Amino acid sequence: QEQTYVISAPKIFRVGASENIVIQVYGYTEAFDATISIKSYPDKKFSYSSGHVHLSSENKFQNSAILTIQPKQLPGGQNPVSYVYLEVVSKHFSKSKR
Amino acid sequence: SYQSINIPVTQNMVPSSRLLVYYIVTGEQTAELVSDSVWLNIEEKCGNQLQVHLSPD
Amino acid sequence: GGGLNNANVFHLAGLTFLTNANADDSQENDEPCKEIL
Amino acid sequence: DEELEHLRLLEPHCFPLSLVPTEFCPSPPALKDGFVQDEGTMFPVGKNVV
Amino acid sequence: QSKVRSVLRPSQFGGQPCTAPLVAFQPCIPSKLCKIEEADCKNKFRCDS
Amino acid sequence: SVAVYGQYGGQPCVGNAFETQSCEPTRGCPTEEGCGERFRCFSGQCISKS
Repeated sequence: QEQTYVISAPKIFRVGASENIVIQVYGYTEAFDATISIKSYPDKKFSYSSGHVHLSSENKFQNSAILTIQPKQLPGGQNPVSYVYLEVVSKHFSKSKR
Repeated sequence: SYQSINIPVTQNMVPSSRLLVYYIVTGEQTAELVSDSVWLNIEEKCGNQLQVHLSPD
Repeated sequence: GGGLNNANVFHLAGLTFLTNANADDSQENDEPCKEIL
Repeated sequence: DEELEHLRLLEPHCFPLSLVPTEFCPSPPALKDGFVQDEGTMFPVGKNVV
Repeated sequence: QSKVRSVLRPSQFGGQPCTAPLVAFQPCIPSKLCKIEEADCKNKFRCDS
Repeated sequence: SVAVYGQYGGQPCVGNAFETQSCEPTRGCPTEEGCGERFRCFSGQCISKS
């Protein structure tokens, strides 16, 4: 279980906030890149934001993506969106959290 | 011995702020996330610090 | 600060995290914490 | 073919990942009395600019 | 999501079996949310099962 | 592959049916998702903490 990661984020995304999301990976050596993205829930159909982050020994394999939920791109209407998918994708893993 | 957190308390911290530290250690074969956090009061100094005074005191 | 666990440390710090390192936040409720500072 | 399409969609890390974008917009048009805050060298598809 | 087909005739008397799955499954990304929630009983002891 | 199977005691094929080359991969090795809320067995299997 050498190859591991943490993505850490605010407990709640504020609508329209600029949120800074930071990733650390451990036990990699080859410089590789990931994308961190915010996607509609549950369908994951609409990306509210995405950030390419390069991770390297040069960065000590750490970076942050700055991501914002622009208020107009939420569907709004009668039901506010309550939940959203934070996603990470890399050559080595993908996970998403509500 | 590990580098201390030598940092300026930047002006965006002036409302009482918070710090969290962590590492992952891979163990023998099993990883564990280890972390700790602390509260940091930053003394409420404004950014503008607008000073207004009656000159004919 | 502090917590019963890494997960609890993150929750009480007002963070959450994605990891494969054998921890998750989900156990802990979004309770209205009210400690006095 | 369903293997390629559905599983590469669902589990992208499981396949050879062309992660760097292949296509971009031109730079955003300037406004009357206004500009873009996140000016940059490339503008991937679906990117927002403010 | 489930994909399913039908036996046009069974095998019998030692003919070749159908030899293939009658139903396949594919992982989706769902469109709706789960409306199922725990209907925790009023008074009976809830076993951990 | 075996072109012609050895038959009626004809000599079996001799040597390995495989050979291996080093490379540079285009694809990355997928990592374990750990047990999260579940108990982790030392092997890496996960079970209910109950």
